[PDB]
Amino acid sequence: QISQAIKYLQNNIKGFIIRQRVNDEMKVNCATLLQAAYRGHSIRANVF
Amino acid sequence: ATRANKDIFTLFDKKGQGAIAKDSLGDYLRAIGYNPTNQLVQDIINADSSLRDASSLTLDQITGLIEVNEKELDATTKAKTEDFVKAFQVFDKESTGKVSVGDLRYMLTGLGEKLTDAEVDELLKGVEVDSNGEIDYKKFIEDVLRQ
Amino acid sequence: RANKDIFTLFDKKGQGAIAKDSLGDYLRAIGYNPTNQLVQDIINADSSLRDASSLTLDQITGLIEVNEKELDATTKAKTEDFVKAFQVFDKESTGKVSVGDLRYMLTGLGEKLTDAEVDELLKGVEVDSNGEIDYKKFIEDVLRQ
Repeated sequence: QISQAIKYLQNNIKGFIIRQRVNDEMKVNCATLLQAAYRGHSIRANVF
Repeated sequence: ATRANKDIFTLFDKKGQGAIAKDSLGDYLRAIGYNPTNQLVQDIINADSSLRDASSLTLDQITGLIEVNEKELDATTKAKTEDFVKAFQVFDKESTGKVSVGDLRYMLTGLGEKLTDAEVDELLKGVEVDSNGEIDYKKFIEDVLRQ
Repeated sequence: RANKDIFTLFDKKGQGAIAKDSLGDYLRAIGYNPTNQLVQDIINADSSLRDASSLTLDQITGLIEVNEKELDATTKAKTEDFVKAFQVFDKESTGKVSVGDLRYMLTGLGEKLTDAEVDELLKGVEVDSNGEIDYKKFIEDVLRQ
């Protein structure tokens, strides 16, 4: 009598996991693009 | 809406080919906000000859599939905390409102549409587990449904 | 953007070649903003450099041509693009971010910066009572320089 609820929960958990995964990737990508810009800017400021 | 979903699509399109592997469809649907079963995703694919024969799908094709199956997909975003209270009751017969990580893993990986341990571990990264190794399942459900 | 004069500045020994490990900063010096990963892939995609200790202007120039497309992309993004992407760290769209979260994403995610580099970036940056910073102004003040 609990298999239905469990399956529904598992479906929602899969949605939760993917969204969390995507959010984390977006955070990593954001950090990465920002760090690259900083390094480029920083190197140039120091060379010239 | 589309801008955010377009960027999610771009994120999935690793090869920047304007199309993602058909096998990633369910995850893209999850990424944009739905909670379909793997079965619903297959039924959607198998019902459309173009989709069924495709190796990859463009954003246009996906936007089209969503339109067609919008009612069924929207239905996957209606779960309520109470819909799972009894499931946890099986592991909290004394109604403490808490369950151990062990029992959560058992329920998720040994019952229903069995999830893998890797899925549960990824899940646990976004779940609040106290120093006692126990979870308030009402809060847990809320976070899961939170969106 | 390959530039001989900049190469010369890097070649402090006039030996006609610069350390392979200095490839990333040279690419940055001439105007690109490659990630450290892209620099490694560029070097790794060329089997010939496998045991190369240094690179000449000719070799570097070839790598820039082969990877011109990706390198050019590292220059397209404007300030508004970073601000837009930064919203993932501010869902409430409050336009603010705790200095704690900012330090974390800069030193704990991606190609991590050192706490010292971050301390420097936060020098002069205004932090309110809630301990938050206006990330749009921060990003602007870091690039517009």
